[PDB]
Amino acid sequence: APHHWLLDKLSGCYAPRPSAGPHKLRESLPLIVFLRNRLKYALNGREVKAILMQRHVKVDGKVRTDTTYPAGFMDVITLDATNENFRLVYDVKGRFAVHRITDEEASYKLGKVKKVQLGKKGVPYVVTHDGRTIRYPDPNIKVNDTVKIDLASGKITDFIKFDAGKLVYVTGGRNLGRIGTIVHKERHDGGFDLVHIKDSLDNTFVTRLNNVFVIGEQGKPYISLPKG
Amino acid sequence: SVQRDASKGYSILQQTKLFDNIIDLRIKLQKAVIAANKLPLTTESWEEAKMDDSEETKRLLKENEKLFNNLFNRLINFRIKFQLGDHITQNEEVAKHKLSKKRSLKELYQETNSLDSELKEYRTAVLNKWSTKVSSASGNAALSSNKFKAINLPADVQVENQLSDMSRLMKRTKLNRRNITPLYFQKDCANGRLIDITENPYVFDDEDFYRVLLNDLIDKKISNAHNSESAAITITSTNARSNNKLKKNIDTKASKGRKLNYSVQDPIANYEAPITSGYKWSDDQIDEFFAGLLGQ
Amino acid sequence: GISRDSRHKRSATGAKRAQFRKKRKFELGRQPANTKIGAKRIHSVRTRGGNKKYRALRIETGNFSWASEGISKKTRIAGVVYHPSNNELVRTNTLTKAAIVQIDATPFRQWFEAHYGQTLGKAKIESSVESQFSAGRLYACISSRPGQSGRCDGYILEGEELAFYLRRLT
Amino acid sequence: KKPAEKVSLLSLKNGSMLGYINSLLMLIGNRLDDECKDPSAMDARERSIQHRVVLERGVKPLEKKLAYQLDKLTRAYVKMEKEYKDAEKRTHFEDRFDAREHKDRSNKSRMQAMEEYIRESSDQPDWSASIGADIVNHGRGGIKSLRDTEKERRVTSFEEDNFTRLNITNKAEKRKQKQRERNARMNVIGGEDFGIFSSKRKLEDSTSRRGAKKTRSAWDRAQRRL
Amino acid sequence: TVQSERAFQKQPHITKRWYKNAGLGFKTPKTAIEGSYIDKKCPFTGLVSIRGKILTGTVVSTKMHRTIVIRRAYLHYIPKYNRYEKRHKNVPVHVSPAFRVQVGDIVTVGQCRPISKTVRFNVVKVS
RNA sequence: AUGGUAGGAUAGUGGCCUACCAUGGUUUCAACGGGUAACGGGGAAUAAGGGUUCGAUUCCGGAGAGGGAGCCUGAGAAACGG
Repeated sequence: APHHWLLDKLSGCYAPRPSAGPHKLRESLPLIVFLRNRLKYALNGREVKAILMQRHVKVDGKVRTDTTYPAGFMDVITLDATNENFRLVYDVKGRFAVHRITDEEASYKLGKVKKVQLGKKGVPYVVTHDGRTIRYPDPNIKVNDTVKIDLASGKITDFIKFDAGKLVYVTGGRNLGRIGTIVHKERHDGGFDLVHIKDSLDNTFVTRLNNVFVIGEQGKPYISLPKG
Repeated sequence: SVQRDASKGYSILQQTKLFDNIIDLRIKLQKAVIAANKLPLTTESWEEAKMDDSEETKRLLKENEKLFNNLFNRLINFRIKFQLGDHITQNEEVAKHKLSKKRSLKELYQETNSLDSELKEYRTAVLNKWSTKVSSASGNAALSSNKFKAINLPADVQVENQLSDMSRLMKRTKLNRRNITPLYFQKDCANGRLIDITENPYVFDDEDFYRVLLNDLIDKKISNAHNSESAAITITSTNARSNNKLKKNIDTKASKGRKLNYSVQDPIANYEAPITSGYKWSDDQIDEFFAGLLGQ
Repeated sequence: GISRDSRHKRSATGAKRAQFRKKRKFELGRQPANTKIGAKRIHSVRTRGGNKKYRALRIETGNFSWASEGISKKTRIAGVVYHPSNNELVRTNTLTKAAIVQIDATPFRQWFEAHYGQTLGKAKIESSVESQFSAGRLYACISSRPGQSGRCDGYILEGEELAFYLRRLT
Repeated sequence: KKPAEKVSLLSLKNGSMLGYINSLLMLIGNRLDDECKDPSAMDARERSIQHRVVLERGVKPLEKKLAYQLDKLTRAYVKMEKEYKDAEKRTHFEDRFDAREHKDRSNKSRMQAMEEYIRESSDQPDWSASIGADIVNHGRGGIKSLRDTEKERRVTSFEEDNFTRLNITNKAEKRKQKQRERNARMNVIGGEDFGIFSSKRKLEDSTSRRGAKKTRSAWDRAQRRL
Repeated sequence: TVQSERAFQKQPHITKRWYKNAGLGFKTPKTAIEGSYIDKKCPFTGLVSIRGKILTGTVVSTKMHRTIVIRRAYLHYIPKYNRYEKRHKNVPVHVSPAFRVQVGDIVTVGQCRPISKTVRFNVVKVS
């Protein structure tokens, strides 16, 4: 049980292992520890199961009845308590953070693309980090770009190119999510493409290419990152 | 200080260029060193070797003696010239008299001991000076005085401490990895004039330090092939290791079992163990059948 | 019981056979499934749960192409005459990949008459294959590996493919 | 007019292996000698083993220790030669996430003496317990220790937030009650700890001159009192 | 010439010689794309693909046919000795018949679906 | 043993194996070789709110089901569920 769960050492010997799903297991998160262990919202796994069966909670527009559904970066979680809507976000201090989002920013989800390939019958497609496959994509997007998903369909509402100058959040590596999220990009021996990030406290530090997460622009980014 | 530092840099490279040129003498001498070890060893084995090709061997032995004595005189002459120009020999008048004198084999013998003794006194002065120079410059004198005295010996002292043991290092140079057998070696040991061949005293294969020297060659030749090209990086050096051991003395068919193996296969000794006289005839009438064939 | 495992070998230095594991299910070096000519026989082999390899044990016809117009029909086999990597494989008459095998390509001739309408001197092709439509013993290679495909495929040799291979025939 | 200063170690390095090819010429000399009384040639063998210890162990470890500054003089020889030719013409890293980077910098060196000294100094009321509510068993267990208070409000906040209890299993209770109470019998007396003065953990690492990053220049203290 | 064995070779290419772009900032020499050697194991005009790890180093041995030995080295920092010490580990890589490679000859190498048990990298650019 | 190409086999690169070639590869920056109850190492893991540096947490070095030999089904396996 690592520390990005943000769970106390008490109340549990065997941590709930996440099941198979649309994310890598290391930043995965079952909904049971999301409700009864971080939202402090249920008390036992048996009513966590009762939460899923009575369908008052849903993730990414689908009801998704599973105790151990892995949760990735800034998933949309829909609950029916005063019509509230939730989104995850990453913290600098090595933990998770979920916060209230209203429904207009809950309608979209800005996600990094994994790979692009021409598919069957000559059509192209693109895949994302969360396993969502979008076909007939933008031909001008490249590797390590991002896309908005509709949450009603799987298509595109918005997209920006990877560049040097705009807010590209960091996820994975020795660092995990510093706010400020940009300097520039350059190459390196062995691969490990150098991405530098400058915070609001003005310190520059290098990362890798797979940690690219273009979250928006200076001034207004597309995500509703809260106040510390 | 810029011109004084890097004038020595010209002195380093010209000493390093002259360093590489003497290894070219060391490269081209080995075919004499290899073929000397296959020569007859005793006085009597030289005479039997002189009987087969008596007129041809006598001109070549005189040609070998003329070429060796020519090469021996000039190498002493270059060693005298080097020690005078590098201020090793303090007596210029004695050394300049040796250059103009036609010397025999024993006088070139005795001058070898003279130049080695003068080099020995120069060596203990230089090795004690430079080992003091690096130890003061590195700053380890104030940090490693009380714990590692057995490892921090001076470079002159580290030399002579290995010169306590002539015995083991002379067991090194008899190691005949080359499998070189001299002419009439089998006759001389049988006659008592002189078997694990891996240590052979009359065989002089100094390949062990020479392979280290050829490893010291490829280390210095790589560092000296920086600008265009050095003398010999690997040409006729690794090949000289190869042809004396017959490049590898191995066969690809004997490797795969594609050649027949004349060795005992240790499980398959005696399951199908032999029988009595299994010939139902008496085998001498079949000799008549083999002599006078019923097809021939 | 054959081994495909990597730790059986010697190292780059030549390390002395460290003997870590014995054989497991995962490195199952299968038998060499050499075939022959004759009436068609198929073995289904289940590996990795749901992968069904097709062992061709005996095979009698193949889908061999002719590249100058791009067509392929079904031709009855006759016999192999040369293989590059082996010689007793030819005497065994076992058809592996890239083996040069004879056929009697009668429907190739029948297609030729049905597309051109002219006899073969008894838009054009080079003269060295006119030596053996009269013989009726045309040469073809093998393209696919038959041991796992369960199929025999090849192409007819084309231009310099003869002129290098009858050189290697003689 | 002055000759260039030759390096004495390189002259020894050149001289000693000039002593080789002379000494190995002797080995060819005795193999070509039909009247050679020493077919082993022991004299030059000792001559040949002599000078290699100079080459292997005398010069080469010294030349390796001098290799940067011998290279230093040669590259400045190269630099004028290009400059005067120009005048004449005119690696791995990790990026690996770990655990010991976001734990609190308190638990290793929380020191009760300074936290009591600032308790007296900074005039903060400290939320002391009542008179009779402190004691645990009317007797054998101590009155109260401040560490026992700190654990108690932490576990009861865990009670009051996560809404569940915790049991008294003998795997933890063999240590988490017994040696805790055996320490509380002999360390905290009358509500106050006294065994911590007899302890022997040195208190300078968490302190010295009130912090770390202290002294390299004179400016670090200059902007401290400024 | 190119034909030196018992079988003709030609890559199926999934123009008579299909140019393949490497990516990672690379381009063919004109000798490679208008050559005559076939060499399906060569990283250009072949089924093998260049991707992933890259490294640069100096050729130390080129004695035998179609593979070469590269000395790459670093003045390796031993922490307890406080010393940068040079250490070389000569890895063997494949050489394509597009670059007349001799010893010295700083080059760049990268992984090419590693060929025979020690050949892990492959040349892509000379200098 | 190192590479070349071809073939077989593999889920697959592969000298993994075979065929035929070229003879090579790793090293004084130490290749190969002698010591380790390696119940010792591993941040493996909270801590120990001062028991000097850890009282405690765990990964850990393999083979096997009487013994060699071969086979068998399963996305799992040369099974101690044949």
